[PDB]
Amino acid sequence: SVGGIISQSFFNGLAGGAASSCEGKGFYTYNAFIAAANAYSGFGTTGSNDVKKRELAAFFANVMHETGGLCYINEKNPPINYCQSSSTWPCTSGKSYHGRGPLQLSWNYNYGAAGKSIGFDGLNNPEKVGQDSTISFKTAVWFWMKNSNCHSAITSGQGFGGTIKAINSMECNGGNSGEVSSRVNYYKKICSQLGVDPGANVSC
Repeated sequence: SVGGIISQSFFNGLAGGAASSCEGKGFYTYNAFIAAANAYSGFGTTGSNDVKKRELAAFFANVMHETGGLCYINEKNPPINYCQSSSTWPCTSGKSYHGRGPLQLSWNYNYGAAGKSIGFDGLNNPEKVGQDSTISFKTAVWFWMKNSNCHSAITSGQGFGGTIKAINSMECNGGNSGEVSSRVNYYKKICSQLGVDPGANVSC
């Protein structure tokens, strides 16, 4: 179903712009993406064709923004271990919960919850998000579908700006307009490659 909207060729267009020295290059793959998309029911399969295309475009625009164009697997020079002390999701001594994958999964609590949905030990093997492609993509689709308002925003008329607000609402209202534009620029370009109008509420 999603492979019907996003082809191999469309995906290589997005991936191919990355410099060959990017760690993401050959790690973020169409196979991994399709596997992840199919594992979360409703993802890019909800609504009319324009709605499906806009949800996929919104997903990819966000990802392209956070990986520098499918260039980065790992957060650069993370300043901290992203350990917030917890009884439900205890940090593992020595481990870092810095951003990994297409949507930069961050913090012990998110890795714990992600690993439980997906099938890996998020707390003890957070690095699996940087080493296994299908796992990496599943974290992003999981976050999109189950751990944020991204899916609900884009399927209830809040548009692309509503996905931005679901991910990092501090950017919106002139919080950081450079970051907004960066994400929005990617969205407009993916929309026009898909032949779909970007719709309303594009920005925030």
